[PDB]
Formats: sequence, structure tokens, C-alpha cells
Amino acid sequence: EVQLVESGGGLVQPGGSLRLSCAASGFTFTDYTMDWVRQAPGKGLEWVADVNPNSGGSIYNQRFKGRFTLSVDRSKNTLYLQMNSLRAEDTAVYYCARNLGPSFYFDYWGQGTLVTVSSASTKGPSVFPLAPSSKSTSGGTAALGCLVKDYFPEPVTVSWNSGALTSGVHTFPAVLQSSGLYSLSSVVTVPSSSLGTQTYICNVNHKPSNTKVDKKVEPK
Amino acid sequence: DIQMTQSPSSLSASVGDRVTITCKASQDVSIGVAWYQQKPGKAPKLLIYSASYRYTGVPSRFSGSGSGTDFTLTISSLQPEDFATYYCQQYYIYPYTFGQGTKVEIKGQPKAAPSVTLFPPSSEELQANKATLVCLISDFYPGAVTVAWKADSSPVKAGVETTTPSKQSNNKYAASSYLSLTPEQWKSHRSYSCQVTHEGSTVEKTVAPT
Repeated sequence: EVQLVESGGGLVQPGGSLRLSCAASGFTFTDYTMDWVRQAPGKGLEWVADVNPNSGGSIYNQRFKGRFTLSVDRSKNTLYLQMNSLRAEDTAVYYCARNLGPSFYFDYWGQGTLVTVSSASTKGPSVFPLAPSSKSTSGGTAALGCLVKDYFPEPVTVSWNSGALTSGVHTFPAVLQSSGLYSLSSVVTVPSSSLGTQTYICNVNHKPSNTKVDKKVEPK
Repeated sequence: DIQMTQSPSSLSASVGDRVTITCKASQDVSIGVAWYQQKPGKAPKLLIYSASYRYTGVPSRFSGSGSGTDFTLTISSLQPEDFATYYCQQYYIYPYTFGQGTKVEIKGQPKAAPSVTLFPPSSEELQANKATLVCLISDFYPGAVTVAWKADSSPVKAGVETTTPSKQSNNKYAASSYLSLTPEQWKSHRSYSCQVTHEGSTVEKTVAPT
């Protein structure tokens, strides 16, 4: 399997700098050309730069020349994107990609990582338990959950019981409040409001603030 | 610069329809054109290269045709999972310009009324002198809802935040609404209500203090 795994995303202040990483595996690194491509929130795709892994020779789209630098580390099959003097319009999901020779279509892409360029500061979520209740639902099953309140920026990931609980879990997309912070919820469908010998812990990972919270959910 | 101009900008179409997306290049680009599919929050997936060649594992219902300035992507038999944004791209000439995308959205699937789940503020939240009501809305189609909140019987405007609806993995939709209160507001009413309207019908949930 070809895998491109990017990391290094998060929040950066305007004028600030940020370095992304793309770890390549499953193919011969030096055989291909490595690319960056970006997507502004709700906009099209924009090719950013490419680098031949053999020479370190890079070519950049004209809006990023002198501002962005690509480098590779051949010995650990990894590609970098060093971004400098960032501004608000640089806020985007950044993908690494792969192409072959002179034709720059992209067969393999990384998962994408969000770079947010903003005046605001990072904020880990306040996580609250949503106690199990039969009367909470319209459809006659019981539910419990976690309210993930007041964090910045996106993304947050949620799992339950460190990934052991997947059935009946629904994690809702975040709302952006007027305060400028995000809130989301994750709900678990359960038999009743009595939990017996079941444990329910929601694991909330907020990579941008280096914060994880694992919240225990119990009856009122 | 080199322009790639897709048409139409969006399409509503039904399961089993033939769909034709066009992409016009600003200059002759031969067959140096690719098509990609992208779903919300996921990387684009290569569909077509050299204008007409299916990428490995791409289903045969996707076809590309054309050369010069006029290119086309055809989906002969639209299946429920084909709904996404489609990008054309000319890939020979710097800076390898993408079209702006064509959003193919679903229409004519079975209508479904929303399930509504409402939680009161947690005892932990209240002790931090905050209060949030949480109204979770799922399993509805089409993807539109409006939400109103009531304190007792009175409409409450301030402190409501509601998401835009979004597609679940089952092609129905989800949305959330949040009401921010002070603990005194929460405690001073007999109950609060989340009321979710979808296609002229309402599902309401009420909750009470303690």
C-alpha cells in the first residue's frame, strides 16, 4: 500500500512560520516527484510546489516563491514544506501528493492537514459528560454523550473507550460560535440510564493545543 | 494564466441518472487532462488521466472524453456514493491548473424525519458557572432543518448556535444546535425546548432543571 502521512498542522500567527511533514511509504521514494497541493476552506485545489527527491531541486507556484521551501530527507523517505511569513489567505488544508515524470496528475494523496493562520490563540476544549437519559431521545432508546466545548482551531477527534466502542456512536460536526470558538458533541446509544458494569469514556484529542481529555460518563 | 472552466457549477441528480460534466480549457491542452473525485473532508481521488483513461479500480460508469479545449466527464449510472465534488485538471503545463469543481448532490431519495436528542447542562458545567443545552439532530432527508428554542413557552433568540446540516455516512443528514444559558436562567424556568422543523413538521424535546 502506498501511504502518504502528513503531520505538522495547526495554528500560526500572521507573519509566523510553520513546517509540514509528509512521510512516504510503500513505494520507492526517489522514483517519483513529490508535491504539495492546497485547498482553502470551501475553495478549489491549488498546486503549490514540487520537488525531485534525488536532487532536492524544487519548483514553486508563483504566489509562494521565496516564501515556501521544500526539502526532503531521503534516508527517512520524508518530504517537508517550510512556510514563512504566513497570512490569513494561507489558511487551508495542505496535502502532499505524488506524480510521475512530466505529467502532474496525482494518483496518491496524503490525508490533508489544516493550517490555520490567525490572530487568535489555541484553546483546548472543556469536555463535559452528557448523562444517560431515556427521555433525551425522540425515538425510544436511551443516550449518553460528551459535549466538547469551546476549543480553537479545528480539528478534534473523538473515540470511546480508546477505540474499543464503535457501535452506536455518533459524533456530530462542530458548530462555530459567535465567540470564535468551536463546540461539538458525540453521542452513544445505550439500553437505559442505568449503566451497570459498562464503562463509557470519551477520548477527545485536540492535536492543535497538544491536549487530550478522557471524560468519564455516568448517571446523574 | 491557463483557465479550466467547469460547467455546470452544481448539479442535483437522481440515482440511476446519466450525468455529464464539462471542462473547457483556455488553450489547446491535447489530452493532458485528469478528473478527480472529492468527498467532504477527504483527499481527492484520481478518476481519469489522459482525458479518457480510467485509473486502476475506478468503476466503468465513469468515463472521460475529448481533446483540445473541450473535455467531458460522464457518469452513466449514478449510484448513491457518487455524490461529491468533481475536479478537472490540465496537468502538463505549469501550474497544473484545476477547474473550480462541479458539486454533484443527491436528489429524490426517501424523505425521512429527524431524530432529536436533547441534553440539559451537566452538573459539572453548572459548577463552572456555565450552562449549555445540546440538541442533536440526525437521520433526516432532505438536508434542511430549522431549530427554535423555547424557555417555558417563550421563544429564546440569544445564545443559539446551530450547525449547517451535513451528510452522514448513510446519505442522510445531521445537525446540532446549542443554547448557552447562565445557571440562573436555566434554574429560573420550568423547562426548555428544542423544536426541530423539517419539511413543515416539528419534533420537539423538553428538559427540566435537576
